[PDB]
Amino acid sequence: DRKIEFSLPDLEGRTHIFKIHARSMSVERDIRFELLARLCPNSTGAEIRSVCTEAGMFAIRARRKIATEKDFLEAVNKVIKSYAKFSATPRYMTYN
Amino acid sequence: TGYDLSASTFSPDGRVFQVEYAMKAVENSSTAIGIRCKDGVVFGVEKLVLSKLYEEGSNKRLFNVDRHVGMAVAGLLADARSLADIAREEASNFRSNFGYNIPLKHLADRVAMYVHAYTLYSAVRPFGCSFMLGSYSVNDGAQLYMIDPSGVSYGYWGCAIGKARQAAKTEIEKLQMKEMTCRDIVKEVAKIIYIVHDEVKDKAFELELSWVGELTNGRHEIVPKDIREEAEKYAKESLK
Amino acid sequence: SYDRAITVFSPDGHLFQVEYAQEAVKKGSTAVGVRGRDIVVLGVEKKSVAKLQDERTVRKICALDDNVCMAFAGLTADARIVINRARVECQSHRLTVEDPVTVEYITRYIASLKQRYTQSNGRRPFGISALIVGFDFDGTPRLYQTDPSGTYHAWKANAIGRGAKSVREFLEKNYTDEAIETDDLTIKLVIKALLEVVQSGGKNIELAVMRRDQSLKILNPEEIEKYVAEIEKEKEENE
Amino acid sequence: NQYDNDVTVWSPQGRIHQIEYAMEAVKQGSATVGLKSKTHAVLVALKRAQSELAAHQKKILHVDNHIGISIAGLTADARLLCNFMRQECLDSRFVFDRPLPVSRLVSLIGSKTQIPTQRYGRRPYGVGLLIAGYDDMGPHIFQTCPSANYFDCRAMSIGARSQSARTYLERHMSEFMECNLNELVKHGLRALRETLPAEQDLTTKNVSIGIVGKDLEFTIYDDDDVSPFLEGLEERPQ
Amino acid sequence: YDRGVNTFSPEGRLFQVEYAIEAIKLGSTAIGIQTSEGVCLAVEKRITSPLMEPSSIEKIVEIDAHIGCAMSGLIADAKTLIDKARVETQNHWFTYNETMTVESVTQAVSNLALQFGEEDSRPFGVALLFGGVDEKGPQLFHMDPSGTFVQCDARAIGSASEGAQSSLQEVYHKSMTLKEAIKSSLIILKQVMEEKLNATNIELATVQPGQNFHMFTKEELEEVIKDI
Amino acid sequence: ERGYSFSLTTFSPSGKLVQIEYALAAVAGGAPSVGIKAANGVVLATEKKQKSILYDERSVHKVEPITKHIGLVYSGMGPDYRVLVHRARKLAQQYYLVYQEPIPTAQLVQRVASVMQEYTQSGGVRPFGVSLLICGWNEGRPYLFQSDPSGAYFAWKATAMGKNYVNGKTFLEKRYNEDLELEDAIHTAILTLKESFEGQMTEDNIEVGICNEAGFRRLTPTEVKDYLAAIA
Amino acid sequence: RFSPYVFNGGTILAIAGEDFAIVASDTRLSEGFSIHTRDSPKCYKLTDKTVIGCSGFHGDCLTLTKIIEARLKMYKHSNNKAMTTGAIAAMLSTILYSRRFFPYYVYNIIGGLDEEGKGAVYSFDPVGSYQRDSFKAGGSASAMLQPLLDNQVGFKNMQNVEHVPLSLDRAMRLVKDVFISAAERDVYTGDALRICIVTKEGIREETVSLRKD
Amino acid sequence: QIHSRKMNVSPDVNYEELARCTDDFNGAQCKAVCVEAGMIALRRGATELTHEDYMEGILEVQAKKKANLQYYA
Repeated sequence: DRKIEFSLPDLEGRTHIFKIHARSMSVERDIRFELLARLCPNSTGAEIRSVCTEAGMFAIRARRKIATEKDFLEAVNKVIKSYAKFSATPRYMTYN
Repeated sequence: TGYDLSASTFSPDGRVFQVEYAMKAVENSSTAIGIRCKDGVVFGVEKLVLSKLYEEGSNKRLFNVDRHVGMAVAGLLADARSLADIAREEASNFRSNFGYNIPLKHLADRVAMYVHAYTLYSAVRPFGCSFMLGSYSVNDGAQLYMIDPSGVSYGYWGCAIGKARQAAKTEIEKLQMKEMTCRDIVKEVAKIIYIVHDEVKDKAFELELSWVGELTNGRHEIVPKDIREEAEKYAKESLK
Repeated sequence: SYDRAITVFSPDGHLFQVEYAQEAVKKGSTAVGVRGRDIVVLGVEKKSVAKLQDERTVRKICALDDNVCMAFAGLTADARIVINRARVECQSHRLTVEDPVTVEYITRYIASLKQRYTQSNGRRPFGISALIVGFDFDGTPRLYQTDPSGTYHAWKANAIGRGAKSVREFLEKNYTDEAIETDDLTIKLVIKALLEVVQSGGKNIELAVMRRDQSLKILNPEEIEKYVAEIEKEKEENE
Repeated sequence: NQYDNDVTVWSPQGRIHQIEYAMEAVKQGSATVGLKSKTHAVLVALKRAQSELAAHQKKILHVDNHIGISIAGLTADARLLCNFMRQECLDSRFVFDRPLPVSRLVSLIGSKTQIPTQRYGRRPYGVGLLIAGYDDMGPHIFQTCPSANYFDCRAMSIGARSQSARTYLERHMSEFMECNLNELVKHGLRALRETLPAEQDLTTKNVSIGIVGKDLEFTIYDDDDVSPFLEGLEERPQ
Repeated sequence: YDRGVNTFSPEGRLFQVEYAIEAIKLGSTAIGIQTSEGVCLAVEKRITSPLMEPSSIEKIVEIDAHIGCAMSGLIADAKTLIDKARVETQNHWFTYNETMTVESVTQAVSNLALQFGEEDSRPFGVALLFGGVDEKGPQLFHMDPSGTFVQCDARAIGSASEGAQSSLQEVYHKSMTLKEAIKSSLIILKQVMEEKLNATNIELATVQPGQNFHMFTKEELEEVIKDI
Repeated sequence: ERGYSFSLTTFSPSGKLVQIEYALAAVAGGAPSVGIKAANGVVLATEKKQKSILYDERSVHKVEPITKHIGLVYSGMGPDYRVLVHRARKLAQQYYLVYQEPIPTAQLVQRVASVMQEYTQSGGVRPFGVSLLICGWNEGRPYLFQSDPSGAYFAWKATAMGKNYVNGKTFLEKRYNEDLELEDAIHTAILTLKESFEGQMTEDNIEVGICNEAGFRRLTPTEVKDYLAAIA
Repeated sequence: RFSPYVFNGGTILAIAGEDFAIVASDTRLSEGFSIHTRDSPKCYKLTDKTVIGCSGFHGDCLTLTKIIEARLKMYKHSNNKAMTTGAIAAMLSTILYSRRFFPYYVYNIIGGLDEEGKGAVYSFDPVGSYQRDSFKAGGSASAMLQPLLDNQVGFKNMQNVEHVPLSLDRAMRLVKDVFISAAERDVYTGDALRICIVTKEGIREETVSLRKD
Repeated sequence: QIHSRKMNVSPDVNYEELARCTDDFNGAQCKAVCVEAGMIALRRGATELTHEDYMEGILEVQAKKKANLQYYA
């Protein structure tokens, strides 16, 4: 009977997902997530979790204990734009 | 599957399904019958009143090709009046080149070769229309042809196209069209299309009749109102 | 005539045949160019010579006019037909408006030729990126580049080809004002740039400078043998 | 569904799906209602907007001095048939020096739009033309559809949520062939308040009315001159 | 698997027109505001590299002396539409000896926007704002990859489009002045861009009834910034 | 209407044109035919069996002349053969209207094989399914050439095309030398067609054409019966 | 052989005023030595503020009128407003030049009001050159009418004569008298004088008889 | 009409209208409109059914794709 659709998050779906997967990690206080969700136009919730887990690794790469805003931006261009060869979505939006 | 997408491919048993699929679209149009009398041809089309909002005299399924040639169509109505435009244009090239009015054995030959031409290529689809051509001449008498979407034409003493095809032509052969003139035919044309289409499927419907012969002096036109009121007077006596 | 839309949109908003052609650029050999205030200096690396070939038929720096030079990357077969269509246009500019071609004008011709070619029927896009370098009238040296999608774009220093992100990261931590002080000192930036790339230790590099009034003048492998000595000699004593 | 890709392909049931999907495009646009008296032909449209500061998209267009149309669907194919519509009116006026009759205009459209419904790689025209005009026989209301099938009618309504407007027109069409221009219009205006949610109706900036009349050239009324017509309607019963 | 370019959806819209609507969500953001004193119109540049020359790119470009433009989404195919608009305003001047109105420029472009196919090949992936002062005063229009245009009063297009429109509906009123409309736009652009606001990341242009199309430059521009 | 304007013959990832490889399979399933040149003329002999006794064998011909001095046989499928015959009939005329000279046999094969290569690259067409044997005596010396559906050609002394062609080429290798007359090559062309025919090789199951310096001609079944007699 | 041209006569007259414009012509159509009709005026009303007069080959005059009237509608359906008088003159110059190597044999004068309510007269050659003037006369008797309006309207060649602007009253009787003088000496100048007056309130029309040789 | 028996239905319904705005359904889908319309009224807390509750139930059974589509007409 019911045919519930799971589409991609729009903008406020995306900003809410960043708040879920980054509420439990040592961050700089003064970063804005709304700027980050404008950089991921057609992205899934599984990719957004992988951005948040990757950007915590860059803090572990050098020394530090809390991530920065530029630690996020080094994660976006690696996950969104450097893994864009695979992307898994655009031949499944047409469901083929 | 895959053998039935284009009209350029045969099946593994040797037939084309895109023509057969377009033949199936004809039996969702309603019913058009036409029989020829001793000295003329009488068409007849029952017209479904889809809603009250349409106007009496709309979207006629009964065309007028030449001065003496008539057409009654059944199928996807956009392809009906598109075939009516080339047949109206084909008769104009005959009179302009050869001087006189086109005969039916040539007119239905030129149209059926135009319909057949779209059953060969992948770039175009077959038409979704079947239709009838009837006329009267003073040197050839009455003629009656019929064309399927594949492109096959034959002569007929009476034919039927629409939803109930066999259920219409069962009662046509009860008549005697060899000797009746085209006056009492008009009452018998209407009667065999009241017994079809039970009132469960449709609420109300519209009668539309056509008429040609030397009683119409060779010209094709619609029946007058009073004559088809006599046939609609001869409607509700089929309840006995 | 073959009528088929090759380049179409993706369901998320990309042009796949464009960005597939950008990866054909991303494995061609590296081309680096900076500009001085009086002498531009650009030089490809990875000549990749096999010592049995004619050295002049493998060149990737050509000239479009006396003032405009051009290097590229990507695949060479698409390059030298864009070049020959640019040679006709910059010659047809002179039959029109009398002055020689400004360096900004010839980039707009290549970029607009390359865009509409990602738009027509039955054509894959070009798979090259270019560096257009010239010192125009009134002696203002400047350079540009051209993406395969057709976006012309000026720079102060740039690099394309295989290993272009690492060289571009190297230049921003190295491009000062006094790096372009002398005409021989700007060359020491380029030779330090491509040595920080695929190896090319004096044997696979070919710099080619232009002193705003000359044509292109390629230095033979004797001054590069001299410059890579002294660029490494200063590196030898400081560290 | 492999039978669901190109206009050429017939279904095994015999229904071409690309034509049936262009019917979905005309159901997306906003509603509009046309109707006629013995001597007049009035069509009423309902505009939409995107934000409260953007303007409202117009739908009633002027073809000739005795023919006007109303569109529903994507607006780019509407202007493609509109520039065909204007061209076929003024050349008949150039050749024969007469107004081109309405019933003979629409058959040119039906032959125009049937052509891309049969070739390969050619979309149909998604558009919702309601046509009002004058022959020498009085007013005419015509509707079309992307299946290239034009209909002669006396009152119709097309667009999003238009079935509720048709039920209003059936139970009042016995009164239409008698009334003057005044309550002919507000018969049609009571159809547009039928096709709305129960809170906003007719706030003088989203509705337009076009009339051709027996001694009256085709005239479009927009958002100030609507207000004489729009006053004189009762409140919505609840 | 592969459809053609000219196919309707089961929901009825199209495929590649709707895909091109998604493509202008990757472009840089742009704001135009219509005011009865005149039309102000701003954009960001999205500077990528320090080695990049900043002024070589542009988003504001003029069509005629009294009409400006602003582009978003892709850039390389925007230059095709700009050139068709410049030629169209000069054919109208040549044959009618007057200035083409701002609305009639837009439908001259919007007829071109949906003409692809397989005869005579994809829709254009840009979005445009047209600011101009014709004889009906200052105007502001916005077209689509679908070819649908409508007059707006304060339209914000780009990657931060829907975030800016909400913050723009609250400050706009019908009786603005141009001196405060310029200041109100750079407050919005200060929020939505990534880098800090200075005299090189953005540029503006205003058209007036009195003077012609004027584009600001990096000398008169930063007095707005330091007095934000 | 119009065409397709795209090649339906592409390279395999192993680097082989697959449709040409399939067209050679249709050539190998054709009727067997041999061709032998020997020092004064060329002998072309084929194998023509009607399927039943109802067919009129004097109606169609396998061996066809192109000009006064050029004949041509095939081994493949029927209707493709008559197309490039009528093409090659025309190509010999445009050489003659320019130069006023009968065409050399080499220059005909230059232009017939150029048609077949052009036809396996252009848009929307399948390649031909025939291979040819072309004879002729230009400037004294005779010639014997063989084309293929790919568009190449060769210069044979003696060869066989059709079914069991790999057995005929071993049979001709043990038979042919440099020094034979025309009537000897006729006798060994029947002796190699007897390797694959049925039991009855009558005067109408085969068809033989020869070249001399007197020109190409085709044998009537009278003397074909005399050659078939006292054979094997 | 078949000569594609003939001369059908006609004489038109336009005078620009301060708040008005007056366009007048005869009503005789005639070629050779014969008369076709005694009623064929050349006053064509384009808009409510623009009237054209067309003299010369009459077949082109019927054609060129219908080409113009189509493009006034195409302008309005593309620009939502009617053409001004100066826009019609700029459009017509491209129309006449479009047949540069097989020209219309038409003399054209456009009279009407501008955007400020003042008179405007645009005279044309058969090729498509034009200028704005205060009074022109074209057609057959153009060489008779142009000297008389230099003296009265232009106030030329006079000494110690005041320069009063032409009133609407004075310009009517000045038009009515200059056709009576042209009717005596020109064989083509016709029988009824149609006068069309373009003011800020619409177009008035008036018919004055002449002699009928 | 059959599956609307056990619901409290106001006399504001037009089954002639409701059968005509539901084309191309089967007996399952016409049954499935009555259950979904019988649940929308429980969302807004209504007890009886109105016309639009059926009209909203149709849009759920068709299972359309919402994508920001109001730039038509």
